[PDB]
Amino acid sequence: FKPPPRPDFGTSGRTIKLQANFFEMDIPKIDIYHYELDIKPEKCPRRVNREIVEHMVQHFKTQIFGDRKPVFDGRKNLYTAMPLPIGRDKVELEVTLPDRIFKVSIKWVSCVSLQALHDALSGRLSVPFETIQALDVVMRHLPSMRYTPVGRSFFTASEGCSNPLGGGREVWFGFHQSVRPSLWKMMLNIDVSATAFYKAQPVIEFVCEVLDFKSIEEQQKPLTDSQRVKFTKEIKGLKVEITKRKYRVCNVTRRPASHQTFPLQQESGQTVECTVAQYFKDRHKLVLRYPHLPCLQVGQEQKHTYLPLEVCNIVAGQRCIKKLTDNQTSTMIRATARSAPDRQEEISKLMRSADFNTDPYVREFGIMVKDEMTDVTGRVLQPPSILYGGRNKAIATPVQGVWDMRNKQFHTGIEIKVWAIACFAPQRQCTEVHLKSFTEQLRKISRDAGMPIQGQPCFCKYAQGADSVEPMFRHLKNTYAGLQLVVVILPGKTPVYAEVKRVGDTVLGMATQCVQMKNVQRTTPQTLSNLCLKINVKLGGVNNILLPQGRPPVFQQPVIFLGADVTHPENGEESSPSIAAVVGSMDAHPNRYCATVRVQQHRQEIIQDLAAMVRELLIQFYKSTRFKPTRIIFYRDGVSGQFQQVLHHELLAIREACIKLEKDYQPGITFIVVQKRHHTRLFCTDKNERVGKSGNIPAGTTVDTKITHPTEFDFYLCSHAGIQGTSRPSHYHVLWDDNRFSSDELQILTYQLCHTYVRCTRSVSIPAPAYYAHLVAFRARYHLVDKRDHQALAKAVQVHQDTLRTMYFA
RNA sequence: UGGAGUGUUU
Ligand SMILES: [Mg+2]
Repeated sequence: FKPPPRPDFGTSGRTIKLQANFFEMDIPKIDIYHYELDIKPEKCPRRVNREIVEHMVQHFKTQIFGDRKPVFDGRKNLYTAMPLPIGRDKVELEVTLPDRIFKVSIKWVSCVSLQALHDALSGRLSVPFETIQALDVVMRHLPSMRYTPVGRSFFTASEGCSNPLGGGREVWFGFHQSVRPSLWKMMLNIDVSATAFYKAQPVIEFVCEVLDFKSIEEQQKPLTDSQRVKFTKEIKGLKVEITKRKYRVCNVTRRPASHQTFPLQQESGQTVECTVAQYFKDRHKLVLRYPHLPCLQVGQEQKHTYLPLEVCNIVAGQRCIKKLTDNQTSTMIRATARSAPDRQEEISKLMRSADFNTDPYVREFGIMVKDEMTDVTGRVLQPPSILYGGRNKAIATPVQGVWDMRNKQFHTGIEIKVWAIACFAPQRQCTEVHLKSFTEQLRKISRDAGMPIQGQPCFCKYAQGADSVEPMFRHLKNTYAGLQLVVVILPGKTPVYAEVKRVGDTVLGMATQCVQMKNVQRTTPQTLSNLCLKINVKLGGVNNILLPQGRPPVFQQPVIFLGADVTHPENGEESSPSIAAVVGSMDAHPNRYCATVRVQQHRQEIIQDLAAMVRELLIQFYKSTRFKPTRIIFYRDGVSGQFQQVLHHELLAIREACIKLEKDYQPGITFIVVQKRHHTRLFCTDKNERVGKSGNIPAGTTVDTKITHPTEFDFYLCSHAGIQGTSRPSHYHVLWDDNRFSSDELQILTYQLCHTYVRCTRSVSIPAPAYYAHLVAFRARYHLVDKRDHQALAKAVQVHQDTLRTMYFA
């Protein structure tokens, strides 16, 4: 239950010079002093806690603190660069915030030794977190009051004009900051950042932007049920201010303000029902302009605190955690994507303006931050060859993380003779003209790809509505012999997609392939090729395999590769559960992957039923190959902070699945966490190594020195080619390894596994198993109908046994 | 839903 040490340093691949957004920190020798701060009441937010501690330090300057500049992490912890004149006992005093007052006790609580961290960085020892957290607090104290903190990032509306996304949302620009340990030194990781916030505006205007109103006067009428529930879902949980006191919106009343009532006790003591409108006429002398609109129920969901919309504004600086519309993300993408050189410059600018060496609290603790990016030597791993089949078994060589299928044919292409078309797009748009020509050009590329689709579609008729899918599909399977695949047309976003997969994947076992209307009216060879990549594996074929003799040693004895991830409800609602997914390789290529899915507790990241899921996959492996794996390689999607709560349940769960399968069956387990959500960015030092318009590092770039863990087994690997914006290099952390991998073999194996993703002829940013796991879980979300007990939910995500033996999630 | 990659006190 302890991460293994780094076994060695990789030597494979050609070196290139890199720079990381990790800035060396010169940490003094001292023993800083940590004091505990309890604040009555303990409920107010960190922001208030900071101003409480701020004015306290000025109020008790000559009394307690002196010429010092302590740092405060919000919450209950305060630090100083030399002892405070309180010794050890618990002092108590009073804080008056510009009227309310707060009580604060300050008692010394042990002493954080910085010289001890030095030793842990110089090989000896693990690393103590209490000293890393102490440093983090020091570096964050000033930004915490100077800007709006969000996790480990800092944001502000310091102009930048306004970047709207619509629907009462806008993009703010800030920066991430974190203190990270490495070999022989501490690192300050700095990166530019951007996230969506709610526009601070009158709620009235917020209602307009959410339902597309040029102005509120558009609706002289009350809201319909759809508008009210759409508006409710948008404002639920947001904070508002009165026209200042702020509340939290827990609901939107059904009745308008002119009729919504609350109990009001009269001077006599008898309670009478009073309307929100009347109360605001009598108590505040304000005649509501929009009495036909609903009210905002705030505070406790029973205090009957109702506020008219026209006397409320959205509070400034609320991160939008709800899901963004497709159009909103595109605008965010286009507005935040920067090429590697641009982003590198933006980070340099951040360093200049930040001016850490002149921050009073930072220099109070004697810390220096090198203004230049750390120099790092990376290694560009050689890519694997991709063995194709057909006539001449062409061998593709990835170039810059990319290859094509030209003059190449699938390894095991499938001959598809009988098939159908189910067009839900209006004929007058997708006329019979488009259908045929689409099929014709779709047979040409199919022939060229080694997946010949002979003959014409045995059946091709129109349809409309999500209710016509179940019966039509029933008619399809029972009526056509050897029906392999059903192509479906869709006119943009439609709930018919869910029913098509929910039916094709679960209630029957017929592979389906959906395609948007526009991709049929205007065919394209490369779009058709990518489409053929998917159906070939959906029907059991093998698009390609790694060049077998190019594989690393691990493939000697039988081995199974697993990927695991948990998808959560897209946004805030606890009536829908989280979905766990685990996939496993079923051959030695490795190409085919069998999937397992589990519905579990809402927003639970731990895979609760992992033991059973691994059991399933081990059995399916044995049936597919007649072998029992001697090694289990487990690629687990990144985790918050919870490594050991993940390493404890999930590692034991995997081991429990081997020994409940068969006493004395003990395969070596390798547990690797794969993380994309970090702010480590690598840049080419030499202009000549830049790749593409975005000038990113090349696919295969690997780093396991200088910026990696001082003792444990972790490394970065940018397996993919950056198309738009700056590449995110995947981080891999080996939590457990019974198999005693070398650095090189593990990095190469990880890299090669990124070349087995069947949906594209490119190296992907994470190994295929971890990627498939995400596709499975996401596919389980479409198994969810409205047009909910645990057993009923878990039954919907159960896949038809015929489709199970394929990669239906592709 | 061709695909990858780029940002996340009423
Ligand atoms: Mg995940």
